[PDB]
Amino acid sequence: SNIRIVKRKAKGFFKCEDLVTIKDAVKAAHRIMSDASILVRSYYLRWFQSSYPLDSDDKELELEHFHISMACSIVQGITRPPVRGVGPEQSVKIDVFNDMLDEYKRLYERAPNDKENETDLSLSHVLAYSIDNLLTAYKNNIEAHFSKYVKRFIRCDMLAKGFNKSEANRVAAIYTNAYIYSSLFPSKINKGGFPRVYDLKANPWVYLPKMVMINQALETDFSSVEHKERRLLNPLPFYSSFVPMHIRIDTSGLSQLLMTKDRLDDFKRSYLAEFGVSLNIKNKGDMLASFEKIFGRKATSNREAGLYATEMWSFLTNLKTCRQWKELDGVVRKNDPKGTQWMFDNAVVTDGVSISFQVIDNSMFGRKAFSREELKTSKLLGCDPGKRDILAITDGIKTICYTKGQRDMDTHKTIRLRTSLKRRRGCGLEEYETQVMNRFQKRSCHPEMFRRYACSRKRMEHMLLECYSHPVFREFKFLVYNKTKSSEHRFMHRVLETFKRPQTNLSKARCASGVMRMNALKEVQRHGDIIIGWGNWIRRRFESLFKTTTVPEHYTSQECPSCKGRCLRKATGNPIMRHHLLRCTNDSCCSRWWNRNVAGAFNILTRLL
DNA sequence: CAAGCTTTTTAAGA
DNA sequence: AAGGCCACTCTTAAAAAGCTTG
RNA sequence: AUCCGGUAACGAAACUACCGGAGACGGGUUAGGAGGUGACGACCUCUAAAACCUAGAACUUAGAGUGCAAAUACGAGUGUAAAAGCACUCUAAGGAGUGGCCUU
Ligand SMILES: [Zn+2]
Repeated sequence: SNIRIVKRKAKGFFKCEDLVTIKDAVKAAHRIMSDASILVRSYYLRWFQSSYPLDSDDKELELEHFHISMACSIVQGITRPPVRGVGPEQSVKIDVFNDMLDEYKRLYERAPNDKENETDLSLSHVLAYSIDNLLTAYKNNIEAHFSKYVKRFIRCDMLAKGFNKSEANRVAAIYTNAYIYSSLFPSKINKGGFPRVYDLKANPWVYLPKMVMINQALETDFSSVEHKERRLLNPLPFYSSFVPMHIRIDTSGLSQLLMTKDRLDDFKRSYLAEFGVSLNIKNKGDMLASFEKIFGRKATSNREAGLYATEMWSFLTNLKTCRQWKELDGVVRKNDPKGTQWMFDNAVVTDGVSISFQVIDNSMFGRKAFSREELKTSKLLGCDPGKRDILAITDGIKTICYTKGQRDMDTHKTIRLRTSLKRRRGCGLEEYETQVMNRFQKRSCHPEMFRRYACSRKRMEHMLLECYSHPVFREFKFLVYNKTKSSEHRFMHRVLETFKRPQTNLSKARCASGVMRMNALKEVQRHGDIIIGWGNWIRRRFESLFKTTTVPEHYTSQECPSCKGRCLRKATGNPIMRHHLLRCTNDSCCSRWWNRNVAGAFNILTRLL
């Protein structure tokens, strides 16, 4: 793709006349999608328990756009089947709507009322992306995580039968690879004979019921197995968060959310005065007609049509008058090899606090359509990634680590947890959220169990949504974006300064080799003149300043800097098994004590040299 | 009771 | 609660329900 | 209550201790720096900040500039006369997010 974003704050971009609508739209969109996703998930379970396994001439259920859209209509209180016209295929849609509506009645333990969920926002286009994004989540989850279900039912079966844990993984690993070329898998789909991996991409819906079946077995069938080995997966994703999610607003979405006939006529009057061309727009329905109908003639180029959207954005928003216009007015960054010129793409993603402007190359702007020797001179460093010590970088004589605690302090994790708990406690949800919803597992695939979670939440949905609608939760989301870059960038500057100057001490370290000693003395004045040797495994934001290379990680944690043999082992003989403390097993060592980061980082640098 | 107009929302579109 | 991966980045003609006029 | 660095123990660890700095999301209010006599301290004034309250702004990394806050000695013994930190501009280096899932 050729799309980039400029994430900033939403203040001032939307006029005060429409700021209330945008924030309310975000709340409404989250409520509709969050409830609709649960209804869709429950509806799928209804089908699974009522029609799985299928008959010889029955089709495996495939979710589409209209399934989720109907769920949104049901959540909004719509009882009339939202189907256009009468026909064979349209008849199927009407029947599907009735099935979902009946399930909605069963899901909640009281009679639905129409005038308890009514809304006055035209979120039809805004909700479309959440429908597509949710639908894509189902496909992504099936394709990228189905193998995990395969490697878990077999593992649980082996454990349930008393076999050793080590052998269970052996059987599961071999079985999964073999099936790439026993009832957990569907019949081979591709008639061309390609491996099963191609079939998974060809049709994800066929494999979706298989995951649901596996989850049911984990909850009840494998009772004897320890719970730690039966962590439930989520075959059917749904929006479980209560903090409002970011909505996507396009030219069509913005056009119908913040316009009326009185305002629409103003746009025509303003457009006529500035451009002198009358627009063939009669009402809010014909507003989004094609360029040919609006002007009566085809645009000279796609750019001309795109510019029409930009002008409409200007009338509805402060795109050309707000602070953020500095970064959107054809800004060309200094060091782009191609000299790309970036301009607003007529698309914005926002949640009422943070705003994400879409910016694309000027050449491609318009309406869219459906579809080696540097090692000698550079200074070399070794790096060993992790998850507690995120990065451990050493020059062979000294080491610096980017500990997870450093990022937490930079991102103010303790305060964010402190503030979030206080708001939850203040609203009285602490005695309910931690006590009730924690027991009923939301991942449960049993309709009875999942229904209990759904209705239990519904009794406190109003309180829960309002508590998390506070801007503090969304403001923290921007802080982590802001401070996370600061923490990483700040460490990058430290990396240069530490190794920028020749080492002033060369005696305290003993085991350093001659080649490594020479490297440490090099003087470097630029970020790009330092090469860091990374492992096979944050690096994306390090390559912008520091050149990088890959070093094998084979036995890096066992080999000793002092010896060709792996004489290192975890510390022993002390009251507590200290986490990363390492000690040699023999006296033939220039150094006895070692740390995992120092020892691991040293080996990576040594292999590079 | 008849007709015009507006506005959500559908639905195809590779 | 936090780090990694995968997918996506949507435009337009119209059906039908609701409202106004006498 | 957390991060970095150093001291010892033949490159040292969230129960080994000691030594020196950092910092506390955005807004209301506390205690600390600075000034009538660039004396002390009594009061007054600029600044600023956590306990508590709160629907709430902000792309990031190093530096360089500008601009701060105002009212002891004579005489024919005795009177009286720049710091913490805040904001703006630069150079040069970066500069795509949303949603779901997995894992701990
Ligand atoms: Zn050794």
